[PDB]
Amino acid sequence: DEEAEQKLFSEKRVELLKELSRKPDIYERLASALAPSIYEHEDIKKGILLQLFGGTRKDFSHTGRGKFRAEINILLCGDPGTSKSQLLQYVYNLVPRGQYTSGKGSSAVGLTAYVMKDPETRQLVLQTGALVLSDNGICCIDEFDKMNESTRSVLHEVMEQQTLSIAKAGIICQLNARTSVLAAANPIESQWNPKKTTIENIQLPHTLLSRFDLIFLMLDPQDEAYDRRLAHHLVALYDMAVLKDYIAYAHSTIMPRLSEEASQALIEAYVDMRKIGSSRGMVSAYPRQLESLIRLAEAHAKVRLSNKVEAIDVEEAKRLHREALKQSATDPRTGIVDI
DNA sequence: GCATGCATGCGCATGCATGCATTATGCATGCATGCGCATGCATGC
Repeated sequence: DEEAEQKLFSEKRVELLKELSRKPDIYERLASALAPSIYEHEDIKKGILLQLFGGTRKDFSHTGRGKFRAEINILLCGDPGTSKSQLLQYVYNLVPRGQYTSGKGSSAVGLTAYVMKDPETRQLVLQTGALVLSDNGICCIDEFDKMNESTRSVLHEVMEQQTLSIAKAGIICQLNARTSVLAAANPIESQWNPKKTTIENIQLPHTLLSRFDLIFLMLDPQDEAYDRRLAHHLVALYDMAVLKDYIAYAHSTIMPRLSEEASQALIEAYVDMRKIGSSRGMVSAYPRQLESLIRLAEAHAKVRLSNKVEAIDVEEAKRLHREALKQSATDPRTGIVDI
């Protein structure tokens, strides 16, 4: 509501933020300022920040293609003994229009919309569910494995078309569900067994997996430095307004666009990804990953307060995509992660 | 003693306060049950 009005009278703050944006490390600083009480996992926080900024909402109605998903969906797969749940809680508590669902607790009709009748008046034909209330917001799904196929059928259309179609007795309608999904998942054995491959560990259909922009495979390296740092931080546990204003300004004042250099970099990244993901055992690549790269590049361009996407943004997006899946350490011909 | 006056007396009409006779039809509410819906339990393979 406030973004659609010219209430940025604070020219002092505008100048301060525009000067901050020109500093080189501000990106990392934002990743540092997103969560003070959270650990060394900077890549996860960077991904969440890029999710917050979001891609450009282009208009393609004249093309006839339909709506194009401009938002970011992220998945975190790992053992229960990690901090993904705390990240979901923080994102729920930080962003307005946030919703949180957990496992089998929700049903297919609980999402989207359901038929009702008023207890005070005669009728109220339809009532919105969890996903529609999350329109233009964030939905955090936990225990994604336990969800039945009936709800995943709904998620299939929600995650791509940004719309819902409901056809029941005397009720035919289309609704907008422009949400962004943060999903959490566990290994089938509740352990990341290294003998089994990544796909066998996750056990999800490839159609559902392909739509996630970023996948974070949380793994335990058992490094001594990690143990010391985490122990010291956790025992020692015993400007937000500036960040808010900067995020709002960037989110409401700049439209990213890219030149031919970014185009060719994206095409090269796509063919390289297809070459790498061809081998069985690892998660294969699909054309939607190209669009995911485009969205991440546009978000990174928004971070720098730039209307022009540079090759730096595309390279950073490629770096994040490569590092999230741990494809560097993973054995390309056996599908087993190594250290 | 007879002639006259006359206060008493009786029967049928109207006027006026009380009293007497008359009298089914239309609309609303709770019990029984169909029809659409979502959850949930049980049963295979």
